[PDB]
Amino acid sequence: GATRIQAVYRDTGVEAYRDNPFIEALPPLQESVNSAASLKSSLQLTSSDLQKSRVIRAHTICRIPDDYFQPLGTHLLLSERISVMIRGGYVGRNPKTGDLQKHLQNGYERVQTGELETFRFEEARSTAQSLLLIGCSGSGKTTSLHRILATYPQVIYHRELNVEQVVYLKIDCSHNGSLKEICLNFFRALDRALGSNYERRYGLKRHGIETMLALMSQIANAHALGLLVIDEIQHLSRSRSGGSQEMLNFFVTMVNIIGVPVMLIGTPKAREIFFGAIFWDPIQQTQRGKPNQEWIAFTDNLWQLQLLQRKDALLSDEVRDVWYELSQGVMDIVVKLFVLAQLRALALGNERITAGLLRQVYQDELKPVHPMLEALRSGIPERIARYSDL
Amino acid sequence: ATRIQAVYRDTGVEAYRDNPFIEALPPLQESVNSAASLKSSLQLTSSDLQKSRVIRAHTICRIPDDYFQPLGTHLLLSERISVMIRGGYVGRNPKTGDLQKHLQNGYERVQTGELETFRFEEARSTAQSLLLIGCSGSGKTTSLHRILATYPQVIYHRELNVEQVVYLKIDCSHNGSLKEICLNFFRALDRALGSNYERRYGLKRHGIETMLALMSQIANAHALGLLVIDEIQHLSRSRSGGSQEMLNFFVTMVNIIGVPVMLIGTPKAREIFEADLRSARRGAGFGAIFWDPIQQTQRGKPNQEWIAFTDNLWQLQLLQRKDALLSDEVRDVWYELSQGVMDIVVKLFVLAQLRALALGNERITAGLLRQVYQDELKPVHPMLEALRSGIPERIARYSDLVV
Amino acid sequence: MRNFPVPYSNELIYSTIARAGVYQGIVSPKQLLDEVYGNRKVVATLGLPSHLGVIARHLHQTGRYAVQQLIYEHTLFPLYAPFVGKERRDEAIRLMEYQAQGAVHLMLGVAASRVKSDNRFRYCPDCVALQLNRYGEAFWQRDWYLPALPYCPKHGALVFFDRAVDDHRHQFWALGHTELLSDYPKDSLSQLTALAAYIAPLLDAPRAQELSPSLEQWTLFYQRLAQDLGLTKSKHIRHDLVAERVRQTFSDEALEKLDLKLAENKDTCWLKSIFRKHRKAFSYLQHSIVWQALLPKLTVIEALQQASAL
Ligand SMILES: Nc1ncnc2c1ncn2[C@@H]1O[C@H](COP(=O)(O)OP(=O)(O)OP(=O)(O)O)[C@@H](O)[C@H]1O
Ligand SMILES: Nc1ncnc2c1ncn2[C@@H]1O[C@H](COP(=O)(O)OP(=O)(O)O)[C@@H](O)[C@H]1O
Ligand SMILES: [Mg+2]
Ligand SMILES: [Mg+2]
Ligand SMILES: [Zn+2]
Repeated sequence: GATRIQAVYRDTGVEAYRDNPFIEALPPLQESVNSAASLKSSLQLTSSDLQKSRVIRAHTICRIPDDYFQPLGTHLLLSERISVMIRGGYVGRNPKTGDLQKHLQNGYERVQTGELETFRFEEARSTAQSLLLIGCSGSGKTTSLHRILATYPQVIYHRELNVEQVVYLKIDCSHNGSLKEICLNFFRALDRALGSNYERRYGLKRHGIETMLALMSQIANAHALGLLVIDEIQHLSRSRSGGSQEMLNFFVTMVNIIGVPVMLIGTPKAREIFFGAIFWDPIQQTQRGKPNQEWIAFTDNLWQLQLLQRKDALLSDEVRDVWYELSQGVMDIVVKLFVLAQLRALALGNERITAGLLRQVYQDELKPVHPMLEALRSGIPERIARYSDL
Repeated sequence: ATRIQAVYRDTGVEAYRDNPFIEALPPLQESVNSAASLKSSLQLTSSDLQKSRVIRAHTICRIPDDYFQPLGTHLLLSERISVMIRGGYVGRNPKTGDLQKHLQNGYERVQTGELETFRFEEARSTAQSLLLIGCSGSGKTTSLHRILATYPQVIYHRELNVEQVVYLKIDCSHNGSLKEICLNFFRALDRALGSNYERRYGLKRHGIETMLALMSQIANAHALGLLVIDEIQHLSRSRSGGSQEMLNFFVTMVNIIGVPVMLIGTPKAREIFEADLRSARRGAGFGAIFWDPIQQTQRGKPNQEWIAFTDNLWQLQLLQRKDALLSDEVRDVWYELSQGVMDIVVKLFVLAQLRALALGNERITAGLLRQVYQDELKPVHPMLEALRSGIPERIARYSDLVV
Repeated sequence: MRNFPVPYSNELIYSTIARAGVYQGIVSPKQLLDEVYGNRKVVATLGLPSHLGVIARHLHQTGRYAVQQLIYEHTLFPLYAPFVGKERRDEAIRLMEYQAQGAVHLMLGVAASRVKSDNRFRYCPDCVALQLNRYGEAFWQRDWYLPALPYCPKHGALVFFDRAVDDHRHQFWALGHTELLSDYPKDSLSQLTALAAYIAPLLDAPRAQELSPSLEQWTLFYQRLAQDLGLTKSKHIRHDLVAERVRQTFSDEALEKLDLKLAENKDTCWLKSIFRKHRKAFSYLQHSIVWQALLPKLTVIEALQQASAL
């Protein structure tokens, strides 16, 4: 399922990161030059593939939404914070000087006695931290976490021990606030990244909820799991009786006592249930009375991917203004609108993008998302309160 | 249900390269010529006039099931389906070469400082989703069954061992239930292949989430291409769960399976998906297609779709005293009593022909059309009259015509 | 099993399997046997285990662990190998790989004595503190589980406690420090501790693998040695000087504790049978007493060298 990378140990420059096999085998901490060049991607746009037929030129232009990424200012901060909380979560879990063997020995009692606060050692602390990500839908919470966590090898294998360190794991919450289906998504996502059978032996034996909350966090320490990511934490709002608080108590006992870092993602509708929090917003055209440099760069880098024969290199201010007007800042809407306009231009035969064409494409093919964009356009808090997720 | 042995082709798109799944599919016909393979007509409607009265009447009632006329809106839908089937395969490339050695070399080079940065394996993002919404009687199922019929369903690959199921069509449940739309998947994968799955994966111990994570393994074990769910309007106001236990179920299902999802529904089902930005973003993932009845005239000139749809249907007549050319008054009466809906055009023509054949007056006239409409087509009167008025909320009293 | 712990330094493989059970929360012994082995009809044995070969396959990715290394360094094999012979040793090594517990015990002498001598768990007060200080865990160790001596080689005495291996025949039990010790005075005999410290280096010695003198070699070696001591009449034993020397070296209470009480009046005795032609391989402990009583200027490895030479 996942490729096992044999570990080679570098020389870290931090006193605390002294002799851990876990954090001296991770890729080196990048710098500001590599915080904005290890994420960039764009379509090739070969000049040989512009004179081809309409069908080829219309199938090769739909790959823009998947293969285009431009790191903004917020991604730098997110990458730095994830790096810190994934490198600092192992110092209290040293496997050399008998510190991880003191975290696995305690966790056997919690499986036996069923209580998640029965320490056997008092000298084994926890050093993990927590993060909370909240932003409007379409802001980029997942596709900018699958390119910032994609520079780490996931399953690593250390042969000095027999440990198979899983650097990061990603699961998502149940469609309701279920109790035994959050501790089963963990197993279903852990045994398809290792090729093992953990779901078929943890859960099929008719266990209670407490035993399945203890076995999950014990097997998350048998493999030195570095970061646990839970997507769509807003699914706990419609929980069962007491599920909206028992799981949020577990998610603060896991980072504080057991020591596994945890990161949570949700739409601003998930602020009601409540952890350092990061808030994301759609790009604003005006920052200090002048057009935003990030927005200008985003637009002028997207405009250089065009398969239309009668393309215009120069981007008009009116075209940019109407693009922002019809998009209202959400990057998903921006990219999708550009792609749809390009496809409709190829279909008609007129191969130059116009403001009128943009408006027609919007009005004809963005019907469901109309009221949310209009609410954000109006900017009245009373209209914003219903939908638009801002 | 018949296995077609794979025959590999080469396509001009660079992003597909050497992909067995993309290259085994039929070649990329242009969308203009993709509406010249849908057309059909009743075979051998000639020299049958002097046959009988009963055979000549049973051979007319096959007009609705053997006549298809492509319109202007059947190009865009066909192109979207063609892009959506093949664009969901580029991530799933099975013929991977040597990845272990390359990744390990990159890791060592970045660890010794020679290579400054390196990118490891990545995870595929959310699957493309489309929502087609049109008033009942416009052909939202006939169009799909005549567009997906050009693609072989089950293709067998020799070098691999995967029976690539190119598409799958299931339907929603009348309860509004969510364990009865995760089980139609197995019951419809059993009628395309030969093996059984409802016996194994269709138990009652497994919850909805577990039934949603076992329809993800058998969704990439066979490289399934599309998943079509029909009549999505049935999920509103179900006794199983609330309105937020399924608006999340679609989000989770789209986020897991990874195969493109197509949803066909009625304008009553728009209100289900226009509830929040998440569901409207995912439902309109690759555009939202909205279908309308044919209008007789556009701007100030007569439409060229209604004329092409009428003047060709008129050439399937089996009355002895057939009229050579169609008259403007007959066309106007047909439009006024039809309103553009497909099933109240072909059926109003077949029924009128049967009436004219039974009465013995072998001619189609406006009065006969009005008589048959007022006599036999009573249940369609109110919504057609509402369309004649055109008032949206008056139409909204009924729950399946465009509002 | 996707993650099998590497054995610590000088450990029994039984403790390794028990810790493997601990590290993943496998409380049920049947589940542990199913996961580690695959069959529910295995016996948890301390000293001369079986089914190694599926244990050495879990550690196969670790290059340094092979079947011979576990057989020699993490099981109590070096205490039987030099004495049994050559063909029996090779057969036993071949049978430790496969799934036969009975044959492995039959091939070896006291393994075929069909009694589990002091099957209760042992531990040493001071050793557990050192292991907690250095490794952070507490494991069973080959030093504690000597075949007949209930004594740690370096410290005084082994503090016993209840429970045993045969109470549950399909369960592996791992020591927890919460039962660290119980403070009650116990004193150990000096010569018995000396015997433990003399026999301990045989465990950690590479030369014990290939030095297994044959039966006629043993009897001829003892015959010439007894002749050199000068206590040997013509094809006869004095039966008095040897008893006097062993009684001076080891007291009566010791010989009671190790279950080799002398019967000089009885013609058949553990000490008497050594002088005569050897019929079957004698236990390591009898040879240890003979060596320490006769000549203390040579170690166990030096004695093995002298026996193997001629
Ligand atoms: N910074 C960005 N640059 C370019 N494209 C982006 C960026 N952020 C997001 N996108 C685009 O947005 C698309 C959809 O957004 P994404 O999947 O990240 O949303 P999300 O945060 O998971 O939403 P939801 O609220 O539904 O969970 C991606 O496929 C990607 O192409
Ligand atoms: N483009 C078309 N040309 C000719 N007949 C059509 C067309 N579209 C639909 N029909 C007719 O409409 C009838 C009903 O279509 P149907 O498959 O029931 O669509 P829906 O399920 O949306 O009502 C069919 O019998 C078909 O003959
Ligand atoms: Mg997401
Ligand atoms: Mg239908
Ligand atoms: Zn000791």
